[PDB]
Amino acid sequence: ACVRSHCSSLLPRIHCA
Amino acid sequence: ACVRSHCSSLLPRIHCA
Amino acid sequence: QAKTFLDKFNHEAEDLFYQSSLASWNYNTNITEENVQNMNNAGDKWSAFLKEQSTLAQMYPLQEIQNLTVKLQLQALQQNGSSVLSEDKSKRLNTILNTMSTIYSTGKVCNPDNPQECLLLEPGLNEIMANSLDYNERLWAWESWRSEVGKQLRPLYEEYVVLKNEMARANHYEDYGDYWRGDYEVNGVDGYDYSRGQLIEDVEHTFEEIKPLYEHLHAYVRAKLMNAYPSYISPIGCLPAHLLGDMWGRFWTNLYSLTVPFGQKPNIDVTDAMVDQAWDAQRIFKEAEKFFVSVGLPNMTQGFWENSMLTDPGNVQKAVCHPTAWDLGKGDFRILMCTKVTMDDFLTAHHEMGHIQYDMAYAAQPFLLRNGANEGFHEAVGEIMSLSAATPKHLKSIGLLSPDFQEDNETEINFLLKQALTIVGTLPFTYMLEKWRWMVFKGEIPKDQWMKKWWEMKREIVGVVEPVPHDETYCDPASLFHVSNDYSFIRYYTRTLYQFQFQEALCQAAKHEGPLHKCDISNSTEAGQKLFNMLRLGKSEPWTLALENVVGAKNMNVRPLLNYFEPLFTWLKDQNKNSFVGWSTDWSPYA
Amino acid sequence: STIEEQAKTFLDKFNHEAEDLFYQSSLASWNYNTNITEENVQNMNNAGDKWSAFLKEQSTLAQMYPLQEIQNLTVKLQLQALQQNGSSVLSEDKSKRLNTILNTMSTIYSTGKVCNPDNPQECLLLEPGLNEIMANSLDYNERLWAWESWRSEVGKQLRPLYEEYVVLKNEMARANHYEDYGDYWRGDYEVNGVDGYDYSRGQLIEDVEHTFEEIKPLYEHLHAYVRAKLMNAYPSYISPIGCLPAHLLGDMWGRFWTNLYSLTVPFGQKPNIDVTDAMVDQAWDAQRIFKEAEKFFVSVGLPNMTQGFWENSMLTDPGNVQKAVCHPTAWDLGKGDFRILMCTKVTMDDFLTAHHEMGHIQYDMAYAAQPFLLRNGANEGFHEAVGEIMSLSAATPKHLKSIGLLSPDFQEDNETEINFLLKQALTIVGTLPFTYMLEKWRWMVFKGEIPKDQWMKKWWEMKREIVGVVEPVPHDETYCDPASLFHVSNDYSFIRYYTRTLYQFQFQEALCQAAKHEGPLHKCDISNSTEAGQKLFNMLRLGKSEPWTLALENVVGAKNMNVRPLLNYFEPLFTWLKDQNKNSFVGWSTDWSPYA
Ligand SMILES: *CCC(=O)N1CN(C(=O)CC*)CN(C(=O)CC*)C1
Ligand SMILES: *CCC(=O)N1CN(C(=O)CC*)CN(C(=O)CC*)C1
Repeated sequence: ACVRSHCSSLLPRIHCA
Repeated sequence: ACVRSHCSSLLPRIHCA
Repeated sequence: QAKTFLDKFNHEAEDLFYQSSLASWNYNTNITEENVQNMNNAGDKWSAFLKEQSTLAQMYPLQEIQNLTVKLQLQALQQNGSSVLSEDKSKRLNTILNTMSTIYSTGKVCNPDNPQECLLLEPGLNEIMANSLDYNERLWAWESWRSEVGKQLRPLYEEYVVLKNEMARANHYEDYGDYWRGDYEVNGVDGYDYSRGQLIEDVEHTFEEIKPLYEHLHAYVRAKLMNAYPSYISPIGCLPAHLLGDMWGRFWTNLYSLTVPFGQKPNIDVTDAMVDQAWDAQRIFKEAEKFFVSVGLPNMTQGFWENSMLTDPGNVQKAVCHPTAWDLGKGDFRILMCTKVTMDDFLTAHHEMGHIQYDMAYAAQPFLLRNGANEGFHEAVGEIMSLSAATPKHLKSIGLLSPDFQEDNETEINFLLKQALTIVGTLPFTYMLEKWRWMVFKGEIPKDQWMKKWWEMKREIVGVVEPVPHDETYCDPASLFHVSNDYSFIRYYTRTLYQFQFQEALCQAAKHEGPLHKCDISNSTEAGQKLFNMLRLGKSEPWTLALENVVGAKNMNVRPLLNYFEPLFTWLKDQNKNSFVGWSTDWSPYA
Repeated sequence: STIEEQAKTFLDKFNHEAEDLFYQSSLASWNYNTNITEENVQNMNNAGDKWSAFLKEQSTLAQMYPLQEIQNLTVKLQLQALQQNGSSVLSEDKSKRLNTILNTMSTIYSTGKVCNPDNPQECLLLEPGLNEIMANSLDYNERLWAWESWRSEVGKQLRPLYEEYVVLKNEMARANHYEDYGDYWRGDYEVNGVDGYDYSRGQLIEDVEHTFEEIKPLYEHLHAYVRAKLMNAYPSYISPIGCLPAHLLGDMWGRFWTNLYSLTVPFGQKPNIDVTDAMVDQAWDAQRIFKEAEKFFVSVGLPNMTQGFWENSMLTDPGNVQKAVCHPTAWDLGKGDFRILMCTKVTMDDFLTAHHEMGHIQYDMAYAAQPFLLRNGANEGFHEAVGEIMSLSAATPKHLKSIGLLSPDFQEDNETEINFLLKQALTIVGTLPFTYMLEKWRWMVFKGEIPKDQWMKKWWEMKREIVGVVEPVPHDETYCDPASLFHVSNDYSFIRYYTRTLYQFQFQEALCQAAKHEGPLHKCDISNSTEAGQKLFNMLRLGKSEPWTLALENVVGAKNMNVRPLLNYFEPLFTWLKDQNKNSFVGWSTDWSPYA
């Protein structure tokens, strides 16, 4: 559900996007 | 492979329908 | 919103679908290049209307669709019509497809003993592989068929796999095998769902239970074939593949003469009676229709008796002589069967008439939902009928059998042993083939060992040993029609196990008492309404719910089949008590 | 008009507003991650929402154009991305549930606190409280308290949610005609319809496994030694023939044995190779370390960083005023905008991190040459492997000596060499069997091989059999030991770490062969090698435009992941370890436990 990654980390799903 | 069958057999693929 | 959309489709599809069905029937009844012209002309029309509708439905989201039956409808159209393949590749496949079908139909082998005299599978080669009792005669036929037609298909098959997979994977399916298995998949019905993996399990688990039963029939048949082919058969080794009463050992039915338990006992031959009462096709089909009416089922429509072809129409018009029930629509239904006065055709007629009954029952269902719950349901619905009619009781109730006979048991072993040579024998064959194809699709088998593996699996699962070493130049798998015509084959495993499950249920509803192998549902409103209940559904509900509606079970089961053959089992076991059972995979006739 | 053209008209209209929104979202996201404010969150959300919407409407509109009617290879790929990555496969309500499940499952891993029994009011969180003990503590009981407190006070709040998650995830994957969510995930490694470079989702499982069977010898012999030493730290707790208790491994999960070096160092007598002292004595700083990284990359022919990079990046903790998220993160904001977030510190470990983070920025810039949609890595394991190949060379004695952090009269002895390799393995060879088993479990769970009545039982059967790591206390189905990791609780794949590892050693094996390296690969510095920089740059620019199998062949001369490189890297360790354990027991009882 995401084509381009807006950075190289795997952020907490909570509060992000 | 195809919605509805018009018959109950499996006929050779050459001269099929 | 999409509802109305369906209405439009349904209304137009009918008129369009009918023309296509009629064109195919007409061509099958009368092989005229013009019939093909209209057939192909119409064929192209439906292929368009459908593809046209596909995108139109794809223009709707099933997610938003809260109504269920409509979603199931919509599912089909969108899950079809897409080319999902390079126009260059699409053509490459349709070609390979049609090429392999032709090579199978046109394939011809020439006896190096009469380099003039050449025979096609139908009926020259098949006649030798159904009736001959010479090793050398039977061998040349089996080998030449594969040493010529198969080796030629090999590289067509290789590319078949490649293009077939690419299309499957382009649809998110692991491979072509996983796509075919999707026939059985269910999602969205709590407590009725099923996985494309469950099948590969449910089929291997159940087969474990059949291995024993089979082991002895194989041991008994071998026991017997030894008398016929002493210098060519070992008591401990597999069965040479060319001596099994087919081109492929799909069935051993044509070995009953050499494997009859009690010889001088009353050979069931109601065919002679039928002659000695000057029977005809009208009698065979009419007799059946009464049985269906006897269980509470509708009478054949008039169009059936006036539009059906139940006899070969002479040299004045050629036809595709393959028993086949047709669902054309607008209420039109027909049976093409070059009928003859034989018990076989007698029973086949009921089988085909059952398909008609199923078609007529689900006819009320929405056009899209007018199909068997799964690929094996229809085949089973016909088999159960030929099963009830084969009962000594019905033969008397029909009076092709004189009420002088003693049901006896030597007779029940004679009746079961034959029923097995056609029902159980096919399962070690059905299973190992659909496996070997499934593996090749998943890609678990390298090209370099496609045949070595094929025969390792035959030798291991079916106790059958190719009588001549076969290099990787051959494509023996494709020497069988279904393989080389791109048709799934686990229908002939699911139906064989579904059939017994339905009968047992129907017989209990018919309050039948005693062995199931003697159950004739003839005259049973309850055992008919229950079956109808299932047929009427078509594919409106998951095959799981339907099977339960009938047999109270949500998944396939072998118990019913094992019960039907249990009496034979015991007899077999006893009969093989001195005999060694199983087979040494590392023996072959070239040893 | 032609479809292939109507498509162009659409993509061209799409890529125009895409570049604009992606930035607007990637920017507000940065503003938050650096200055956590209610407005920065609202702005972050309002943005990510507008984008997620645009992508959805564009994903739908995209399907209108079929691919078989497009010959142009490039607009095809682009379209496939928008069409294939078109979510909303699940019902509005089901979708709304899985989202709430994911949000709650993440809220509780981050908000999770274990209360020290000593203080029913005082309680510790994973960061910083619990991770500190599980990284430094040497008290079996104190390490076990936290280990259990984590799975028995939070893991149990997840078990129920993870079960519902596995259901909705499988519904969505199967709706896309996928076998399961695990197969959908292997989806990333799939290449369909490119004669010569094709990859099935099942080949990944066959490849993760066959490669692992070749790792067995090494990890077995590492395991042996680590168990032998841990004995001397816990002689009342450790079977000479058993698994390692899952609390005594220098991690909360035992993912890396990096913190067990203090007890595993082969020769503690030999001098340390850490140069944080030099960095301090030379008054280094964030700016200095990052500038030193740019030099390595320029040493190989890569571009210097942008002006906005040294102007908009945050390489130092903002302080008390601005509250920030200190996680080494490399951003691409779109429109030639690239920044790095790192609360850097003057340490050899934070210096090497920068080289890895900077390799990401090089990649992000390398494929700006590709259209927005192909502006991604070949696979989820490629971006990581890149950043790691740098730190692999940046932490070599050759490189340090020539940066002036190691005395130019330093001595590279067998003894110092082994201290290095060993510490490398604890972080590399160790996380491998841990990563393989974790995904292998999730796949089996999503496939359906593991019933909920034996989820935890299988988790520990596998941990024992594969990982030679036993649990200290027995656990029923009330626990969710796996879900006790951010990745699993936050819905993230994990094999990326198995794959990236195998690729990086293959990359170095080649980039070194390019720099005409002489001897053992572990002492290889690609610095000052344009040839190697070019070969890597060739692949770096491709991005998500070609089969990852091709990207690999372009830099390796071969099309599939391969372990033989990794084995050559640690070969000196392997050989010494075999000798070490000549008088120790190798392998393990699956059955033995602490509670036997
Ligand atoms: C397109 C989505 C994306 O870039 N990622 C998802 N994600 C989230 O945290 C979404 C809530 C993890 N990612 C990142 O950490 C990027 C900085 C990747
Ligand atoms: C819609 C296709 C269909 O009815 N069947 C599959 N099939 C073919 O595709 C024939 C070319 C075999 N079937 C028939 O021959 C019709 C009885 C069934």
